[PDB]
Amino acid sequence: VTGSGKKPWRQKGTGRARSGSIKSPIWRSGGVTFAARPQDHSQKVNKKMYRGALKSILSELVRQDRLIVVEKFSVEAPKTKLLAQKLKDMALEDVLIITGELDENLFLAARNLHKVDVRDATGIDPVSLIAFDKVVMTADAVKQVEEMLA
Amino acid sequence: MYAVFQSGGKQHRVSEGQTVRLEKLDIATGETVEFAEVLMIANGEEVKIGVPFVDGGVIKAEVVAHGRGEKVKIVKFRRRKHYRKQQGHRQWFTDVKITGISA
Amino acid sequence: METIAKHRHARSSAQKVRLVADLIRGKKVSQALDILTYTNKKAAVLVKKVLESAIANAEHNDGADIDDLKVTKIFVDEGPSMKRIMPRAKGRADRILKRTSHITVVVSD
Amino acid sequence: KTFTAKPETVKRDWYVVDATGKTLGRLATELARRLRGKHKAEYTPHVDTGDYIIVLNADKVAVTGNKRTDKVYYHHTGHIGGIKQATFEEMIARRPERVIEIAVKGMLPKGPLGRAMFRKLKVYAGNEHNHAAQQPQVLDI
Amino acid sequence: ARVKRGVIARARHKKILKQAKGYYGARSRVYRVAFQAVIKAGQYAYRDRRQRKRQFRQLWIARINAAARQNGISYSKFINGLKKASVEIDRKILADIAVFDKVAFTALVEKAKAALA
Amino acid sequence: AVQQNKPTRSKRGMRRSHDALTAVTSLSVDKTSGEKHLRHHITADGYYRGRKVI
Amino acid sequence: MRLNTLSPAEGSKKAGKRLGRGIGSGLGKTGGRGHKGQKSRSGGGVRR
RNA sequence: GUAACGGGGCUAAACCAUGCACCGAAGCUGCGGCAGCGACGCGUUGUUGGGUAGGGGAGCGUUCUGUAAGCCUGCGAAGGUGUGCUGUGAGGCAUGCUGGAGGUAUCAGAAGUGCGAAUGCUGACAUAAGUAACGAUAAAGCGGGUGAAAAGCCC
RNA sequence: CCCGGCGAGGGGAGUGAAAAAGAACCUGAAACCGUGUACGUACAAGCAGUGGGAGCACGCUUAGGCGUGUGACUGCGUACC
Ligand SMILES: [K+]
Ligand SMILES: [K+]
Ligand SMILES: [K+]
Ligand SMILES: [K+]
Ligand SMILES: [K+]
Ligand SMILES: [K+]
Ligand SMILES: [K+]
Ligand SMILES: [K+]
Ligand SMILES: [Mg+2]
Ligand SMILES: [Mg+2]
Ligand SMILES: [Mg+2]
Ligand SMILES: [Mg+2]
Ligand SMILES: [Mg+2]
Ligand SMILES: [Mg+2]
Ligand SMILES: [Mg+2]
Ligand SMILES: [Mg+2]
Ligand SMILES: [Mg+2]
Ligand SMILES: [Mg+2]
Ligand SMILES: [Mg+2]
Ligand SMILES: [Mg+2]
Ligand SMILES: [Mg+2]
Ligand SMILES: [Mg+2]
Ligand SMILES: [Mg+2]
Ligand SMILES: [Mg+2]
Ligand SMILES: [Mg+2]
Ligand SMILES: [Mg+2]
Ligand SMILES: [Mg+2]
Ligand SMILES: [Mg+2]
Ligand SMILES: [Mg+2]
Ligand SMILES: [Mg+2]
Ligand SMILES: [Mg+2]
Ligand SMILES: [Mg+2]
Ligand SMILES: [Mg+2]
Ligand SMILES: [Mg+2]
Ligand SMILES: [Mg+2]
Ligand SMILES: [Mg+2]
Ligand SMILES: [Mg+2]
Ligand SMILES: [Mg+2]
Ligand SMILES: [Mg+2]
Ligand SMILES: [Mg+2]
Ligand SMILES: [Mg+2]
Ligand SMILES: [Mg+2]
Ligand SMILES: [Mg+2]
Ligand SMILES: [Mg+2]
Ligand SMILES: [Mg+2]
Ligand SMILES: [Mg+2]
Ligand SMILES: [Mg+2]
Ligand SMILES: [Mg+2]
Ligand SMILES: [Mg+2]
Repeated sequence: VTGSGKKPWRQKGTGRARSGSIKSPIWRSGGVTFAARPQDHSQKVNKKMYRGALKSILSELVRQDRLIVVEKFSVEAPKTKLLAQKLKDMALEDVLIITGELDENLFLAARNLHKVDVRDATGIDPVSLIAFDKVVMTADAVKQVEEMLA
Repeated sequence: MYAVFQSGGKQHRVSEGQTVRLEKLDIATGETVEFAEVLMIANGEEVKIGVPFVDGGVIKAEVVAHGRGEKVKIVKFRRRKHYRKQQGHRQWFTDVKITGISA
Repeated sequence: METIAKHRHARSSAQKVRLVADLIRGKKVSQALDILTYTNKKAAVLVKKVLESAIANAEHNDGADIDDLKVTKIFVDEGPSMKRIMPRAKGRADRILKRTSHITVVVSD
Repeated sequence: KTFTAKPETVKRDWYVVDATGKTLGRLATELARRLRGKHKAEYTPHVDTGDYIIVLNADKVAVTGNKRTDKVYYHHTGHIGGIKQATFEEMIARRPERVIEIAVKGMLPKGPLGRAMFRKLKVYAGNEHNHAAQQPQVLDI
Repeated sequence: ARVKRGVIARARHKKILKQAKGYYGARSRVYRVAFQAVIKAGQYAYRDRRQRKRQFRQLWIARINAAARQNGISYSKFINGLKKASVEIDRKILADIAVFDKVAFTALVEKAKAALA
Repeated sequence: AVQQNKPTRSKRGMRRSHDALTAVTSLSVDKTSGEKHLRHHITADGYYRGRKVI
Repeated sequence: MRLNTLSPAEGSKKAGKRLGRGIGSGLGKTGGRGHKGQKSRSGGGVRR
């Protein structure tokens, strides 16, 4: 806190509580007793615990009929209207689409649909598999995920 | 006419028609209850005193309501000894209406 | 129909003004004006101007007649205090409060 | 709920007692009992349920032992050094009604209600009272 | 994650001040004083749930004594007599009968005297 | 010398039980002018007991 | 399986002690330090 | 200041002996309820539950992140102030009035997470009190003027 | 427009969804200070409550009582850290 180190008043004789610093945390405008500093909140996740969690999640998506496997998933042009119609045809709304290789047309078409997300198989994460209502995987994506987790 | 009977470890002086709050009975509302052990029946100058119970004395009553009484607060406090404790209490009761007194 | 007048931020403590207010509470306005005329207090001057304003309000705005009016309610509330410093001996400072009052008079028939 | 006497529906009767030859303190306990209403089934601690009692011949009340000469009544005037005393015999000569009144007052509850109870005691030095209109019943203590 | 205390602090103080309604002066107005008053009121109430049972029994006994002595027997002999007669009517009821049914009370005294004779 | 305990609003009020002002009992009326005045004082218009004194 | 239907294993998340937060906590006032002496003090205690 | 029975009073209402009654506690019993521990019928039985330092266990509520582009909300959010109901407690719920735009279930996650004290810190407001005092005891009086008003200004 | 000193301040009128949004301006807590009403209180002794409890007032209405406020009288009772 900005200010002098001068003792505000003498130790004895004034009839006031003893003071030492104008910056005392007891005082208005004083320091914070246990002032925060920038923190790293990241945790270690054991590799096997990470992989074990993904296998649990994927297995539960299958049991709940939230994993949908397709042969191919793509759009003709980078047009949001095309992807929106395709998902309407499939009865999909809130969907994570996992491809073996992420198409530029499908990327751009999905970007302005907040319910939709398009990933490569390498970019799966545990929260996203749980967060979206349905997960659409291409056949090629399933093999890469199989190979990744084993 | 009145009679005296025991229920819920306490005694009650009752007449026909009056509602009496007792300790909780395990008897559904609407059902009849009979208090078989009558300590006294006084019709007028006719006074039957049980020794301890009046022979053939029965009070019949209908269970009107079950409920919980007014909340009482328990406060415990030991000054200068850093000890305080609070607790609430509501006592269960059964209300019964006296339907018949028969000596 | 009740008619009000107020003097807000009047320069007097409420305690002093209330001494005068208590003289006229419930009186006919003609009697109240006479009482205030012969009360030798600064607050009598302040209260009399508020009462006269309330009467004028009642006649002009509400179509009353002075003959029927009584002082139905009167009260003095504490206004903001002005804080001032008074030097005392040995370099010590005291706070002076210059107290103010809000005077309300209600007249009605 | 247990019965409580009500001040405005209490039945208070009038009695007359002759103090002649009665032992002071044994008379006083019976007066105190009846002024409080401890003799009634409607007795209620916070209510004066007691009776009005006339005491005649207060100057002829008896005491045992050497108390007539040796029993001392002390009081202080509130002025420093103002401790005063009178023997029983001096009290009987000067102010005989005070002997019974003092004895009874000390046996009544302390506080407003006890003072109210004491107002029902009417003590006389001699054999006559002015309360024929109240029709007091004779009471043998 | 800074937490301001005002809303919760106000609710706690108001809860205490509500329980101090009717108390004199600072005891119904000032939190510090009201809090002490409310704790003490709780301490007394706990104590007096026990004292109430003592005070009522004391009252019933005094009234039974008066009613018994009007019928020519002391409380202590009366209770002994009822116990020897196997009468189990408690003091709350005896005191109630003493006030409200004088004739029934006399019958109880006669039962007690007969058991003693 | 100073208080050991803060006096109450009750005690403040009790002390002030003698502070109330007394209104003038009644005004007198000049015989001539009809003006109300304080008894034994001249009127606002300078009358006293009927005579234009000032 | 949603982000608002996941729970930790029973026993896996014990709440930390919070000293000096009133009588009911059991760690109010002195905060488990007892009364006075070097060990009660901030920074207090002897070396290994 | 009685002042060496707690008092009144007492010749027993004292003392000794014997006896039977009664009063008397949060003790014991009765009735209703809650919880801990010991065996398991996941039945009910035995028993326990005063506590400072202190150890152990289990919770309430607050702000913030996700769940939430969800849900509630101008047909009235938060906050304020009443009232009723409710739980063993921290508390919770409902609703009148005020308010006039926000709030946020659930399950998780993180803490600037709970104040009556520290001659604590800041602000506000009391008390004493309409009390002390109005600052040299060189001193004022009156007439006229002006003014809403003049002991104090002007003449 | 009106009272007032061609004041301060206020009452109307008007604006506005709202003016107890009027510039001493969102909300508007608490201490503290008032006005009004109900009840208590001038023979009474102390941590000011608590247990008991009459009376009065005002609501409800099986018309039995109940609710709310007050609290005469009385047992017990020396704040907190
Ligand atoms: K600074
Ligand atoms: K998207
Ligand atoms: K420790
Ligand atoms: K609201
Ligand atoms: K949430
Ligand atoms: K402080
Ligand atoms: K003052
Ligand atoms: K009391
Ligand atoms: Mg700072
Ligand atoms: Mg790695
Ligand atoms: Mg200087
Ligand atoms: Mg006593
Ligand atoms: Mg914040
Ligand atoms: Mg208040
Ligand atoms: Mg004065
Ligand atoms: Mg401990
Ligand atoms: Mg310490
Ligand atoms: Mg030590
Ligand atoms: Mg130590
Ligand atoms: Mg240090
Ligand atoms: Mg002496
Ligand atoms: Mg007992
Ligand atoms: Mg026990
Ligand atoms: Mg049991
Ligand atoms: Mg125990
Ligand atoms: Mg324990
Ligand atoms: Mg959130
Ligand atoms: Mg908020
Ligand atoms: Mg509310
Ligand atoms: Mg904190
Ligand atoms: Mg504070
Ligand atoms: Mg503390
Ligand atoms: Mg001050
Ligand atoms: Mg003084
Ligand atoms: Mg003086
Ligand atoms: Mg002076
Ligand atoms: Mg000067
Ligand atoms: Mg002049
Ligand atoms: Mg001068
Ligand atoms: Mg001059
Ligand atoms: Mg103006
Ligand atoms: Mg706004
Ligand atoms: Mg505002
Ligand atoms: Mg009176
Ligand atoms: Mg007297
Ligand atoms: Mg009186
Ligand atoms: Mg006194
Ligand atoms: Mg009570
Ligand atoms: Mg006492």
